[PDB]
Amino acid sequence: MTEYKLVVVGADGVGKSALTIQLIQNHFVDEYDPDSYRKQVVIDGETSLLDILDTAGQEEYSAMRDQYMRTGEGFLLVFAINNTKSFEDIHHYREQIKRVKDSEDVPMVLVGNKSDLPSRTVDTKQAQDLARSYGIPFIETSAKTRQGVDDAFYTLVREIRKHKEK
Amino acid sequence: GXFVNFRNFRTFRCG
Ligand SMILES: Nc1nc2c(ncn2[C@@H]2O[C@H](COP(=O)(O)OP(=O)(O)NP(=O)(O)O)[C@@H](O)[C@H]2O)c(=O)[nH]1
Ligand SMILES: [Mg+2]
Repeated sequence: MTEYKLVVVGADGVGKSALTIQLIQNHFVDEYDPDSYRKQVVIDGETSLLDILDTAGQEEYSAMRDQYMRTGEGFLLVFAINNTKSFEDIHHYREQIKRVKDSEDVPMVLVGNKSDLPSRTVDTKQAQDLARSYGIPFIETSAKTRQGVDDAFYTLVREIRKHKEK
Repeated sequence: GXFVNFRNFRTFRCG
């Protein structure tokens, strides 16, 4: 079994928790409910453990959680496609990942969540342009319908494998 | 906004 330490980041309310809980517990939280989650899965023939750290902008101090962050192997950079501010804020998160990891080359996937919503304000081309500037994949997801959810996390696993031997 | 430190993703408001 190969373990992948994945960290989900992004601005308030973009669906970080909803994506993680959909992936791991197969449940969509329509409540706004402001942890760590694990699931064993087979990815490209490899028995894999997805070890997900679900972050937030308001959390109680925890030295161990800071240790979890620094050892994260790949990051999902989440914005919501109906939240232009969350898209604008991606650049802050990308820079902060590099600080937390003390590294210029960290596996990352850009995720545009809430793709089920018709009130879109971030065009796919905008998000593609941003991802291209960063040299990372862009994937649209809906934690609600599950569209793209496995693809986003499995793409991050594949980005980690491109970066380092697992 | 920004981040309060360089260890995690806790934010601060610039407003
Ligand atoms: N329609 C729709 N709503 C979603 C989706 N993902 C999350 N939501 C909704 O958006 C709200 C915030 O979701 P949540 O997972 O708590 O986001 P978060 O990024 O973890 N918030 P926080 O930064 O406070 O931890 C909730 O009402 C949730 O149901 C999605 O794909 N589609
Ligand atoms: Mg959350």
